[PDB]
Amino acid sequence: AKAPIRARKRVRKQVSDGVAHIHASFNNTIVTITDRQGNALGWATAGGSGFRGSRKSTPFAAQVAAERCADAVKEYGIKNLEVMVKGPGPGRESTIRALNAAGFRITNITDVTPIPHNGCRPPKKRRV
Amino acid sequence: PVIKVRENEPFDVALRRFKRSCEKAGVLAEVRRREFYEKPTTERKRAKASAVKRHAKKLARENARRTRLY
Amino acid sequence: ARYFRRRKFCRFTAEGVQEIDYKDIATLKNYITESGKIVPSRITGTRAKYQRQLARAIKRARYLSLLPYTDRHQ
Amino acid sequence: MRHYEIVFMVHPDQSEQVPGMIERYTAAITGAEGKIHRLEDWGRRQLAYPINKLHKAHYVLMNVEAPQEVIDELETTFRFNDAVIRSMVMRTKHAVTEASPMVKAKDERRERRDDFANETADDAEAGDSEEEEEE
RNA sequence: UAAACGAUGUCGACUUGGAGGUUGUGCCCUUGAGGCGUGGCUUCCGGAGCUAACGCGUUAAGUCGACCGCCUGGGGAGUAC
Repeated sequence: AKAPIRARKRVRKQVSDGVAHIHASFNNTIVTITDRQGNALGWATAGGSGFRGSRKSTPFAAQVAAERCADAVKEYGIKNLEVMVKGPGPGRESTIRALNAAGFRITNITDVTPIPHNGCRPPKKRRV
Repeated sequence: PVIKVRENEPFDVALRRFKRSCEKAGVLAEVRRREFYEKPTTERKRAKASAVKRHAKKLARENARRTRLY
Repeated sequence: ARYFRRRKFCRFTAEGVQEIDYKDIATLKNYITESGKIVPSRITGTRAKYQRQLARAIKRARYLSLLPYTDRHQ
Repeated sequence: MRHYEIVFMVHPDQSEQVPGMIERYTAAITGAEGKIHRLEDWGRRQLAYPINKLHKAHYVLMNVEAPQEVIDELETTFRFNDAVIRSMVMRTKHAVTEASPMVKAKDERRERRDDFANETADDAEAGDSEEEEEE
C-alpha cells in the first residue's frame, strides 16, 4: 500500500526512450541498451547470466540476458525501446519476447547485420 | 537475419519467412571457413542438375495413370 | 494488327529494366530490396544479359553513394 | 567516336578547385572533335554512407563522347583531383548520352531540395555557372 | 606441374531428332525466357550403332578420313640412368 513519502529527485540520464543492439554469436549472446543518438545505458550477457559454455547460446539463455539488462536501465530512466540486430546466432525471437515483457513496445526489429564486401579469410576450422 | 523488412502488424515474433526474399543466402551463410575465389563455378552451379528432377516429375504424373496406380 | 513490336506484355511476362545506366536510383530499385541487396536471377526467372550489365551498374552506383552498399546503413 | 559517360562528385569546401579543371576538360573534349552532348550539373545531394568525410557531395554528369587518347589524360586527372572524392566513367556498348533519366530529379534538386547555403554557393560556382581564381 | 576433362588429340566429312537454359535474327494477340523460320553456344531426353560395366549417342563413347601424341604385368620407379 501507498506510503507518506518525501519528494523524489535523482538523475542518471532520464532518457525516456532508447535503442538496443543484439550481437548474436554461436557461443554467446551480447545484448546492450543505448541512448537514441547512441551511447551505453547498460549491458548484459548470456555468459553474465553464468550458464557458461555452449548453453550461453540458446533461446532460453538469450531470454534471461535480455531481462538482466532491461531491469537495470530503469535507473537511467528509459520507458520505450527499439532494437538493432547483428548476427546469424540463436535467440532470434525469444530475446525480443523478453524485451516486450519489461513493459516496452518493440515495433522496430531492425536488422543491421554487417555484410562486408567479402572480408578477411575466416579460420579454416577442420582439415577437410 | 531476423531481416530488416518489417512484418505486417509488428510483433515480438518476426515473420522471418514473409520478411526475407533473397537475404542470408551467399552473404551470411558460409560462416568460419576458408574463402575460395573461383570454387563456386564447379561446387555450387547445380541448376542443370535440378532441371532434370522438374522434367521427371512432369513426366511421371501421366505415367502413374498409364500404370493404373491412379 | 501486324508488326506491334513491344506494345505491352509481349515478348516475356517480366520486363528487362535498364541495362547499363546507373545515374537513376529508381530503375535500379526494380531489382534491389529495402534490405539493400541485389536479387538472384533464379527467383525472377530474368534473362541473363540485363542482369549482367546491371551487376556492373549497381556497383558503379554503390561506390558513388547513390545507394546504400551494405545493410548496416539502413 | 567511342562514348564515355563520366559522372563525378566533389567535396563542398575543396570544390573551388574543380571549376577551373572542368572547363579545361570540356575544351580538351571538343578540341579533339569529340562532343559534350549535354554537361548537366545536378547540385548538392546526400551520400548514404560518407566518402572521404562529409555525408554530402556535389554532382556533375558530363555525357561525353571522345577519342580513346583524350580520355587517357582526363581519367588520371579527375582521379588525382583533391576536390573530387570519386568518379566513374562507363562503357561504349549500348550507351546513352542524351534524354537524361534523372533530368526532372536534377531540376527538382537544383530548384527546391538544395542546401541553399554559402558552402553550396561554393558548389553553384562549381556547376554549369563555373567561376575560378586567376593564377 | 597435377585430376591439362563430359578422366575423351587434332582438324575435317558423314548419321532420325524433340525440348530447356539463353543469344544473332525473319514471322506471331512478338500475350507464352514459348511457337514457327534459320544459325549460336549450352543443357535434358533417347534411336541406329558401340561398350566388361556404368555410360555415350549429332558437344560420340556411332560411321569414317588422314596425320600426330602415347602405352605393352605388378612392386621397387615418376626414382635410377
